[PDB]
Amino acid sequence: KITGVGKETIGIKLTERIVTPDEDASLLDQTSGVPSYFSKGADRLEEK
Amino acid sequence: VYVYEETGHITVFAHDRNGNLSDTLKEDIIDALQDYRPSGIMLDVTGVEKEEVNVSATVTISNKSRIGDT
Amino acid sequence: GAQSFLSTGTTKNLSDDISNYSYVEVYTTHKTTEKTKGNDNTGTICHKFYLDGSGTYVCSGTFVSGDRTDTKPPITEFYRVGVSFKGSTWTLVDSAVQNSKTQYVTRIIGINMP
Repeated sequence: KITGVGKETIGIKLTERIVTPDEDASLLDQTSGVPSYFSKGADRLEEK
Repeated sequence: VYVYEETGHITVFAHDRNGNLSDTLKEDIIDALQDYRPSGIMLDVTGVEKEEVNVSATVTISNKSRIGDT
Repeated sequence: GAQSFLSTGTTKNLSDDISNYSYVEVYTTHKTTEKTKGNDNTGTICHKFYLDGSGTYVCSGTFVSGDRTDTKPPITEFYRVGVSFKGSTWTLVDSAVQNSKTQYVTRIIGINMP
């Protein structure tokens, strides 16, 4: 909703997160095998 | 001794010796538990931590005449 | 740390090259054969060497353990651990133990007396 009155300044933003080994199960082990407790590697930033 | 179990890792921690665990006892017990651990499952041994709580409670007594230091 | 005397041939990293030291203290922690007054812990015992460049530094010694009665004098035991150094590493070369308990190398201190 723009108001439809005066200088309606339209403009953007973005929005941080973290992804764990649990937002993604894929950040769990491969010296043997993936989805479990006690088995952890990578994470991410993500920014909507 | 307390045991915490997870599909990934198995973690054992204890306050056996006067409320504290020593590194030497960890080394000794790691070697002993090799015969006991499951095949292909990781085993881990760690110490025990404590969290001191701070609390300032208030109590209302029906008979205020009873109150005292004791 | 805690390296068992039985773990002969094992090599561990030092925090600095041994050649930056003229002297070393090797610390050993033992359980005696018998309990004395209920306790078999010895404490942790210093062996001090000048670094002469020997292929083995030999912590060897003895404990008296067990309570004296009329019928039974305290027993005696012997122990050895041999250790060596190379650059930023040390090795447990050899050992001897006269009981079923585990004996440990536990600290290495570099010493300079310039």
